[PDB]
Amino acid sequence: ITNLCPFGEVFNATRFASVYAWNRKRISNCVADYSVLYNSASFSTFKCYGVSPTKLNDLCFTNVYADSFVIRGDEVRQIAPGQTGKIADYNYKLPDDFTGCVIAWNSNNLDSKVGGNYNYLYRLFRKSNLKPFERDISTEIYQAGSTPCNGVEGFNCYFPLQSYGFQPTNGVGYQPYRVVVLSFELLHAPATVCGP
Amino acid sequence: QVQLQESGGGSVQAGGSLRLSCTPSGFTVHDSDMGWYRVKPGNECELVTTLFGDGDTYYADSVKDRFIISQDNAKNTVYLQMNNLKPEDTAKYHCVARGVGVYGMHWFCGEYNFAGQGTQVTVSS
Ligand SMILES: *[C@@H]1O[C@H](CO)[C@@H](O)[C@H](O)[C@H]1NC(C)=O
Ligand code: NA
Repeated sequence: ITNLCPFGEVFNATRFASVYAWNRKRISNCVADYSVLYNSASFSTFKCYGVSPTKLNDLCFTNVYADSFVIRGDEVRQIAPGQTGKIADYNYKLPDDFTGCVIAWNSNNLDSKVGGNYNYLYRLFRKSNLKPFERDISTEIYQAGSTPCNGVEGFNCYFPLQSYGFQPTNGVGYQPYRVVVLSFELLHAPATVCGP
Repeated sequence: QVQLQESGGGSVQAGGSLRLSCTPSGFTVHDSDMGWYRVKPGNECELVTTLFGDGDTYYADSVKDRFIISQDNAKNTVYLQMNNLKPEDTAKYHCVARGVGVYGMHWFCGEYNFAGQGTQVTVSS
């Protein structure tokens, strides 16, 4: 464990995932300075659960996972234990007993465009809610009624994904926010990601 | 089945006006942000306008204040009022549902967008 953990490729990526197809990166065999991130004035959300951020430099884990995606600013509240709404329900679900940190910052300057950027998607329809940390990238037509759809969109036959419309003069609740979720995994197995 | 029913184009003298009407079939104007592209001579695509969810509007700099987008939810219709037309406005105008939505994942002018056949507009000297 001499390498510095490769967080820059996650936090500084040019393009982020759509939330329905959220990205996961395993972090291992490296030294992470969590305090430097935490004492970054770069984040408007930095919320930890089951761990102290001011103590994370003291701890070793087996693996760390860094999940990332874009959502609306008024949806960042959903990326926490115990939440409901279309993001928690059908896109990205934390467990009630989550151990980890939720990090977010406004990305209007990168992710909005004049005329609207519609390349970021979310799942609007699903027969049931996601379980914690589930990922669903399927695109089957959602049968909202009792008539079958036969692969054709129409009345009560919905393609299940929807674009966000991010344009620069949106109010801040409708602006894009980049999110990184750090989860901390301790197995009965060596422990490869340490603080300094 | 999903489609756009488009009307109101054709031929007009410079300085005249037209009004385009666009009515989705199999979905509604509430489902996505509505707008128009236009395909100018040379297969030159340009975003003309969009009515965003929040009620704000985008216009291309060359059409601002001459063209007005409006929407009547009860009629499931979006409108493009085209005043004081100019020869350089000549194009095939395409109503769009911007982005991905209940009508599917489609493309127009290189981006996510659901279009249909469009309406030619020809502005003479
Ligand atoms: C991302 O880039 C900024 C700008 O140079 C840098 O200061 C920051 O530390 C980077 N973030 C991470 C996680 O390395
Ligand atoms: Na709309």
